[PDB]
Amino acid sequence: IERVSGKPLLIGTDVSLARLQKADVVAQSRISFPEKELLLLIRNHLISKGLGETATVLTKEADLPMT
Amino acid sequence: MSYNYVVTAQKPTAVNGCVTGHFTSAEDLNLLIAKNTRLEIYVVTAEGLRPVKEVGMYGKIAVMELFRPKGESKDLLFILTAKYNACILEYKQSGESIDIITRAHGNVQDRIGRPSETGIIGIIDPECRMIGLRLYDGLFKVIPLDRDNKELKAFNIRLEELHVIDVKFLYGCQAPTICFVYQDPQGRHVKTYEVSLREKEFNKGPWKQENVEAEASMVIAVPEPFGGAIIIGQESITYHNGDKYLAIAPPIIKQSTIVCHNRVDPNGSRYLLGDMEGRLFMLLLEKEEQMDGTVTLKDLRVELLGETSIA
Amino acid sequence: LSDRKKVTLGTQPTVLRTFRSLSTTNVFACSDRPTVIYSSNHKLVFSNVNLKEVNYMCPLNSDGYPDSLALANNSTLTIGTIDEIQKLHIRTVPLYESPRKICYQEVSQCFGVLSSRIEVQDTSGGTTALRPSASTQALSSSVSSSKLFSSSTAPHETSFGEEVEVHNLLIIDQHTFEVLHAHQFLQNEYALSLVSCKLGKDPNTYFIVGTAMVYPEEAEPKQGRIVVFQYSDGKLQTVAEKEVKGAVYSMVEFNGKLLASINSTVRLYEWTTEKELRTECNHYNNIMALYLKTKGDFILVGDLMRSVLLLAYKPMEGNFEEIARDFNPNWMSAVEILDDDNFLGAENAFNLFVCQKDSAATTDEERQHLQEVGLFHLGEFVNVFCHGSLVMQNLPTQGSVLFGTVNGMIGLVTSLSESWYNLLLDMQNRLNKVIKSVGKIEHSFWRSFHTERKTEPATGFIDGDLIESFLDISRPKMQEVVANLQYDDGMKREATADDLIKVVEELTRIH
Amino acid sequence: PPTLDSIITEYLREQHARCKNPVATCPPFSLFTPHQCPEPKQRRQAPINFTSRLNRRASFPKYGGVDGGCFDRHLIFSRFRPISVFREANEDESGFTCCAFSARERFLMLGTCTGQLKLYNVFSGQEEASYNCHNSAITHLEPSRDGSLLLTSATWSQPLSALWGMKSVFDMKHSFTEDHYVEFSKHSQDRVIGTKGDIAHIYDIQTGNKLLTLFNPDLANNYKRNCATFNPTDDLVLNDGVLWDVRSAQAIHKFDKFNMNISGVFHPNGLEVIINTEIWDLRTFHLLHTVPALDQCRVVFNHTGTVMYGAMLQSPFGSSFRTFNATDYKPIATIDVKRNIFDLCTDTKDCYLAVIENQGSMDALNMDTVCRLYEVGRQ
Repeated sequence: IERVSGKPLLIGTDVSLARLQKADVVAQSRISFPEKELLLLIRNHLISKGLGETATVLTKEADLPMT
Repeated sequence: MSYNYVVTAQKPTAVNGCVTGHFTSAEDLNLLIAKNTRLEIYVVTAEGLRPVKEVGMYGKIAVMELFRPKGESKDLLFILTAKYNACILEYKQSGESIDIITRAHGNVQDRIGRPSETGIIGIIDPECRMIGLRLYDGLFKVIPLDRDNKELKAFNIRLEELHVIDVKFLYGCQAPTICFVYQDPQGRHVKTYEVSLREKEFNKGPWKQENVEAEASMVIAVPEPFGGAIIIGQESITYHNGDKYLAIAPPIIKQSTIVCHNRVDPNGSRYLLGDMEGRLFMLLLEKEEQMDGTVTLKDLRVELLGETSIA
Repeated sequence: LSDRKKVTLGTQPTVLRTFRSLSTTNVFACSDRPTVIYSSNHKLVFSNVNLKEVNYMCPLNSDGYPDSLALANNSTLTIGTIDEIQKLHIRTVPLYESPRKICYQEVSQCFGVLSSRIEVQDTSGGTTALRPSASTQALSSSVSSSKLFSSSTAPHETSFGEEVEVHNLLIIDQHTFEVLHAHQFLQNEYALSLVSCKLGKDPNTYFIVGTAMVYPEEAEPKQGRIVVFQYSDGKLQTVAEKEVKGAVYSMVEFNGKLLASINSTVRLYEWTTEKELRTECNHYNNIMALYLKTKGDFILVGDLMRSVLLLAYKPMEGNFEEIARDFNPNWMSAVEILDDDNFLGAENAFNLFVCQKDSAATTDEERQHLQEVGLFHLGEFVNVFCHGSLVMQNLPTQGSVLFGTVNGMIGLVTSLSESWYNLLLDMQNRLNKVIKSVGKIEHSFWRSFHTERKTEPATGFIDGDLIESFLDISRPKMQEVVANLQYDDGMKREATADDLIKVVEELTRIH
Repeated sequence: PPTLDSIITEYLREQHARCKNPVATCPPFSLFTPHQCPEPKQRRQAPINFTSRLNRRASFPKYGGVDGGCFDRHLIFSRFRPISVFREANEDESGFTCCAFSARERFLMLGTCTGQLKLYNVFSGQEEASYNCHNSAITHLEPSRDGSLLLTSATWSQPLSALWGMKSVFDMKHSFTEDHYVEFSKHSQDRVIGTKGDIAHIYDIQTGNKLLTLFNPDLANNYKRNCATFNPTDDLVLNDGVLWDVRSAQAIHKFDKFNMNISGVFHPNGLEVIINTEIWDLRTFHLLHTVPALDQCRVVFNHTGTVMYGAMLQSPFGSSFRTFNATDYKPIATIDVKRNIFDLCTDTKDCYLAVIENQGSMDALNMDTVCRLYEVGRQ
């Protein structure tokens, strides 16, 4: 099944063949993302876990849309 | 036996294909609207539009595109009927004598096969080297343009890809090259190719682009400074140039299907878009000078421009 | 000076004047046939006016008419101005939604236009529109009652507002053209068929709409009803309905009886005094019957895929009877009876042909077979056919059929005389050696009947649009058209240039 | 070691694998919204309903737009109705084998077990004129299109085919003794090709000579039922499932063997070769498709080549019908005949089905073969 399809490196998963060339595209895609969506996730984690005395410090490095 | 009489009371009014250029004069832009069989030669004034000569023909005009070959100060017009008889038109004026010269013609068709599904599609090479025609669903009929052709010769290079949705041409890259939107059995992609007219054979393509959006309807090729191929879909818009890629998904284009386009600026900086419901959009390209000679793309803007008729 | 040219206007002495309507130096012919001389698509072809007889004109100065002129005649004095001059003046009454059909009321002074509006489904509300067309902006609104498709649990839920269609009946005013009434139908109920006539011994003049119930992700429908309306004192009334197992495609009036076409079953009706309908007869030998045209007591049925089907109606028996049937499978587009012997049919392949009813009734096999007589490639899709001409009645050719298209190209179909057919067809072959059409396209090749399987050359009809360009031909090239040809004036004469130009003008006065 | 530039990289990718038809050059993401790749949403397609294909075609071209052509044929070749029953009331039992239609479709040319073809009016229901043609039986029976010739083949009779004349004079114009099965040529009808066993012979009708005998034992699939056929451009021959150049008398390419019986037919678009259930190419010889309902059936087309028929040759004979599409091979309908089907022929003008069916059960001692007509597209 590996030979007549897109050659996975002997990983045993999703042995159907229509589900094997789905795994050709989803794996080799080029995912990129903006950094701004992640920096708000950092600040939303610090305030919730007790140590929120650097949320005001993060005004300097980048923007602060929410308080 | 029954003998009856048929004339035209009202000349046809609905339009089909609109090509601008320099058909009448060298430094005068004009408009060439075909409607059913008529070919209405307008000209553009600063106040608006003005006709010159209305010419009808024996066949439904469905594909038309001007082109200036190397060797002509003015241009030529190519028109294919619905009955597969082609013609190359040339305007001749001598004072008030206003004439249309057909330079070369010839009915090119085949004995066998399904005609098509999405009508007839025809696009001219920008270097004026070949003439595209999708005619019999598996053949890709190419017209070798020359002054050797007092009548039209024809090639039929086989498409191994059968069900083609769109086809276009890409701009100046030393070789006349093609773009598809082909429906595979398993997925759908955008393949390219390269035709050797001296060898009648597809060459090895520069792009592969093995999977694209599921509803890719049209291909908008951008010109020689930053050449590539925009792939409009139902829901999103990409860009491709073989190495890089850009993609957006603007919330404007969410309730209508893109149907029409045009190259507004001669360096391809802006593009207008219509829909199935009357809207007009604008594609703004953020031209980025990376180096002292490098031209590349930075951003894709879609601006709502208002409501008109169904374009 | 150049050559003279005799053009007939009437029996009294004429007057030719020029003036200023508003600008552009408008020119008028004050004659027994009052014509505008100035322009017709920037060309010297006369265009009439809407006045009977004009003797003089007078450039007056009216306070409510800018730069208008009065017309001293054998009748009253008309201070009026003249608009953009052309052959066919076109006045637009916009409604901003898809029209479907048109009927006419004589007794009521109103039209009827079936409509089509795009709407999306709201999550909370029922539906919602997209832009303010003239459907919601009506003088009176109503909705259908007696929801009689309630027993069928077919209307299941949809997720989003994915562009359902809503139809209603628009009764348009006679002269103000204001939308008088709107009657919104049930959900996903199309409006497919509309006429306006009288049924039985009831002197009321009705609107009759035969509808169908539609769903996507579905085959051909088996539901629907037929609704008959009236316009009592400007108010629309639903009198009676008849729930019919099938989609209704075409309806024509038949001698006081209602003819319909319900899924390959020609189903003629009958009006009773109990305000109902009774199926008088039926028919079942059809693929899918979409077209119905009547003239007297013949009924011409246009099939889906096969052909022209002529069906008789014997009033003594009370039931239909198959006289004949064509067998060659052409996909019909629209059909029309000419003269109850010749039957005009269109096609999806953008073509025309007439089947003639067979004369030599030597046996029973050869009298049930129609014969395709004449072929033509009308290079245009055909939607409509109707009677009636566009010229004034001066009380030549016989009859007139106009046809509706998809590119806005209205033409005329009429009948000739067989002596003139030999006169006209030979002139087509003379002009097909002189006229160099653009493309170097043979007109015998272009008008040839070309389907995917028949490349049979055309015969029968006359392409008069090739004829009427003879006026544009110069006389050093008109002289070569006139070879040793014939002329009928039982008689026999060699053709001449000044008479062949008359025969074209005998056809140009129609159009 | 991993960072957030590997976890958030992999957090979206397994979220990306729930995209029905995913993408490759994806748009930029949004972590506070779900991710769903653009689904196929059709707007340029004609709808599944037919009356909504009728409103749309009024303001659009021919069919209703893109994908409006087959949606007519999925409503109009899925129903049939019997027209009339044709017996052989001479020995009070019917013994026909083969059937076809005439060049103008007025008479249907049956063929008995005795050796005579019997004409019948399609309108009347009365014998016109029988013809003592062969001795053994009748297997194959076709006219031409111009209305001049007739090919009738026998089972074991010492001349096997009989090139008749149907103009005015009934005589075997030429005679073949060798070949089991012949056929006309499609485009130019100057060729009648003949094949016994596995060897194909190209003949003429003017002279009757072996024009080009082609056979290569080096490249023969060697089936059970070979039938030499021309492409509709009249340039290729299928001898034993091999393409054959008629120009320079050489073989082209052999196909693989799968069910031991059927050699291969052409499809009327001139693009394919239909081996029994393998659907090939003509310029690169690849496989397009493989249908499990094409197990050992003989194909019957429309004259334009837009619908395909199927009859089983299993032992039973043709338990039901089989109606295929000639573009993408999606099957339309299999309506059922309770008896066993033997021969199946349709019109050039596409209105009837000559059905030779088997009355009674599986009995070699009693075969009652009536003839029945079906109307194309009527409930």
